Amino acid sequence: VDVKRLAAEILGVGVSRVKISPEAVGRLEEVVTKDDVRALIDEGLIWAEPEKGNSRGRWRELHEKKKKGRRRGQGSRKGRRLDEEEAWVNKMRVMRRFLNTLKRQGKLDPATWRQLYRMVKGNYFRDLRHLKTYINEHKLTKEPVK
Amino acid sequence: MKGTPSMGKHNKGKTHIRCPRCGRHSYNVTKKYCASCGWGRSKRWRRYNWAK
Amino acid sequence: MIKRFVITEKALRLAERENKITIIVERTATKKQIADEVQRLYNVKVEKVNTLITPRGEKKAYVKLAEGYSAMDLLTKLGVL
Amino acid sequence: ARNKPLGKKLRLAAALNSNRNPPLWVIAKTKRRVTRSPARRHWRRQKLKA
Amino acid sequence: EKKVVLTREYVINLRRTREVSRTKRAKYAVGLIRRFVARHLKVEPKAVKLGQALNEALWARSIEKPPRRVHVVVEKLDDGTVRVELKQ
RNA sequence: GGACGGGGAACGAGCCCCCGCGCCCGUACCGAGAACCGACGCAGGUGCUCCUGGGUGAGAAGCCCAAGGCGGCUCGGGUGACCCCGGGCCAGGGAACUCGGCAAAUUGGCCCCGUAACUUCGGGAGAAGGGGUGCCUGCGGUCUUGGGGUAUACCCCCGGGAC
RNA sequence: UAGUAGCAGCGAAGAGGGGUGAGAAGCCCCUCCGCCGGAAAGGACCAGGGUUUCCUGGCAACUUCAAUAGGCCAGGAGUUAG
RNA sequence: CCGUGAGGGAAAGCUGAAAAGAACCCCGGAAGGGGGGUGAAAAGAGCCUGAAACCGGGCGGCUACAGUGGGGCAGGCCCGAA
RNA sequence: UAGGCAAAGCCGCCCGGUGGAUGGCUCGGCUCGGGCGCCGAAGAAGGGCGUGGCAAGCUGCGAUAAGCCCGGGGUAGCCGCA
Ligand SMILES: [Mg+2]
Ligand SMILES: [Mg+2]
Ligand SMILES: [Mg+2]
Ligand SMILES: [Mg+2]
Ligand SMILES: [Mg+2]
Ligand SMILES: [Mg+2]
Ligand SMILES: [Mg+2]
Ligand SMILES: [Mg+2]
Ligand SMILES: [Mg+2]
Ligand SMILES: [Mg+2]
Ligand SMILES: [Mg+2]
Ligand SMILES: [Mg+2]
Ligand SMILES: [Mg+2]
Ligand SMILES: [Mg+2]
Ligand SMILES: [Mg+2]
Ligand SMILES: [Mg+2]
Ligand SMILES: [Mg+2]
Ligand SMILES: [Mg+2]
Ligand SMILES: [Mg+2]
Ligand SMILES: [Mg+2]
Ligand SMILES: [Mg+2]
Ligand SMILES: [Mg+2]
Ligand SMILES: [Mg+2]
Ligand SMILES: [Mg+2]
Ligand SMILES: [Mg+2]
Ligand SMILES: [Mg+2]
Ligand SMILES: [Mg+2]
Ligand SMILES: [Mg+2]
Ligand SMILES: [Zn+2]
Repeated sequence: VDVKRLAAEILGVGVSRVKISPEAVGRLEEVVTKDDVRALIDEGLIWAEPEKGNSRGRWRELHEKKKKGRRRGQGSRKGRRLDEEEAWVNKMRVMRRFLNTLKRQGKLDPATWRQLYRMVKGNYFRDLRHLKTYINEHKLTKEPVK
Repeated sequence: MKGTPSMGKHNKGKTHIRCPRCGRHSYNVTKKYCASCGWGRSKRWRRYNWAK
Repeated sequence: MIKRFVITEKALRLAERENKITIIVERTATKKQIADEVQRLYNVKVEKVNTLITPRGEKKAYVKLAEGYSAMDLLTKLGVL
Repeated sequence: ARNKPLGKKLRLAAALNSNRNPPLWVIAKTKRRVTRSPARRHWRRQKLKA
Repeated sequence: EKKVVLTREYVINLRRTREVSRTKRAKYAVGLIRRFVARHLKVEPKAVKLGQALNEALWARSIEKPPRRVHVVVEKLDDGTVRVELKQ
């Protein structure tokens, strides 16, 4: 009978990881049942070596460096990384929620809100800082927007 | 492709099964009669004078 | 209807551990017929009947008896043990 | 096949039952004249047309 | 319980491994060590037993790149068999 | 399943508790570079039919490594001639080879600049052509995701993520 | 012919020690080395095959070499459903 | 047994009167070998007789300066019991 | 000069291994002559499956399964091929 098959089934690991001590080579031939394999496992002549997990210290170090901004230059890019459509969705949602909050709180007349909304949809503003700077410079609100 | 490569497609299909009346591997499952004894299409046994 | 008893290692373990008898019966016998036959012939109460058809073409039945009758005791009584 | 019909299963059971060489006592009884059986076969070599 | 009857230190040169096919260099090195020990201890190549550290040293860089030389200790036992160990 | 109608009894549930019955057939294993077909323990075909972790990466690509499995595409050793099959390099010349640039070689990703004749006005187009590309130390920006601040957007602080 | 061809090519492969055994490079165990890892390779499973499954024992024949190994041979067993 | 199927389809007889089927001893891992037995005869279960092709050994002739097979004549070596 | 004297190889005989001819044998075939001549819903022929203590095939039989009952013949052996 194959001892390693029963041992792997008992221990719930791979047969590749089941290890049989050479001191039980005599007792292997007398192994008949899974109870016998359990007895050998209890004695400690049969055990499961630990599985290998890929170490992540190198990855964590490289991830810290990438967060700081290394190893992402022109010579390290092979395909598209920035999503234009997702960027447009986020840009519209940021500007629209800001303008709608201003109109809801009453700082902007609905007509001025309409003009700003159409300019945002028409891509007049690069970013929220540009939108705020335009609002402050053209004085579309009674108090300045931070 | 008509030889050995096409021979590999004869591994899962079937034209005939065992006939209940004559016991040969000659019952056509799609035509629903036996190609040997004619069961399912003729109540009389199929046997021709040109066959020894 | 009963052809014989199965006295293999699996059948003996099932008899000692689960109160089950293993019999070889006619291939056309149903679970109802097997249960009634067991009850009539041996005067025990049948809890349930599991049936299968072996690869050699025979019907084998695992008859689990009620909780007042011993499968091992019945086997010893018939002397097929 | 995993899913079988009973008639095909019974024919396979008949082939399984018949597939066996003659017993040694039969060989001794016939004085080494009956050694083989026509129903002896190997599953990989000779195929039943079940 | 096996007693040592002789002990020597040897430096076995394995430069011949670079003259054979790259797909068998470590196994060829094992054969070279066995032949060297048999020649220098006057025994048959099957009476020589390689040690585990020596085997791992020979196989440390996989089948293609065995080390160029090994410093070993050879011991002749009272039954006539010989043991070879990597010196350490 | 519901609704809309007709008929009947004095009982009575789609709610709660409790009782009883559920027959027959399949069920092992392979599921394929050895369990199927191909005369074979066959580099083919059927079935890669459906599913699959980490790094790099545009990627279900390749390369390396998990989980898991394998060393059984079922000969081993020595030698290091020629010759053959497959692969690497080769000064100066650069198609003079040859039916013929066959074969091989060149180019190659991404970003920026730039892009002709012609055209069915859509295209041609990655036309062509040029430049950049590693690692390290810092400074920023655009968002995202939670929590805390008067605080639902903005603003400040804190933790994570992307570019 | 001839103890000759083939047992290469299709991107993996073996080594050390021990045990068993008449007999071991090859079977069993440990250690080292390697290959796959969206797969000629890990999980599931259809048709088809039909006992090849599991256990025990074995090597007259089979496996492109060997064998104490085996999908092989002999004996025994195994498939449970509202 | 072959073909999906209609269909197609082999090879393969003989111990001895009687198992009297080979006791027993030595060797071999085993198939088995030697010795020793049974039988009128091994006719030994691979079983009446047992041809030739083929292969092994013994014997006779030749055999490395001489081009092959068949016939006639002369000779050398060998057999020449019936 | 030739013999002692021989490589590989060639021819002939003998013995052995292989092979299964030959001869002998025959419960088989073939031809011819004579007879006899329908079975099935009272479920036939044919097929599948099963059936023996050890039983794989053939033969027989059919869950009463190499088989059960009755009568006649046949007497002492019998449990088919085996
Ligand atoms: Mg890099
Ligand atoms: Mg767009
Ligand atoms: Mg065609
Ligand atoms: Mg069809
Ligand atoms: Mg069932
Ligand atoms: Mg096949
Ligand atoms: Mg299963
Ligand atoms: Mg193969
Ligand atoms: Mg990949
Ligand atoms: Mg693993
Ligand atoms: Mg190998
Ligand atoms: Mg070789
Ligand atoms: Mg050059
Ligand atoms: Mg020219
Ligand atoms: Mg020229
Ligand atoms: Mg070209
Ligand atoms: Mg050779
Ligand atoms: Mg060769
Ligand atoms: Mg690789
Ligand atoms: Mg790898
Ligand atoms: Mg797979
Ligand atoms: Mg197996
Ligand atoms: Mg086994
Ligand atoms: Mg078998
Ligand atoms: Mg003879
Ligand atoms: Mg005379
Ligand atoms: Mg000679
Ligand atoms: Mg009939
Ligand atoms: Zn038919």
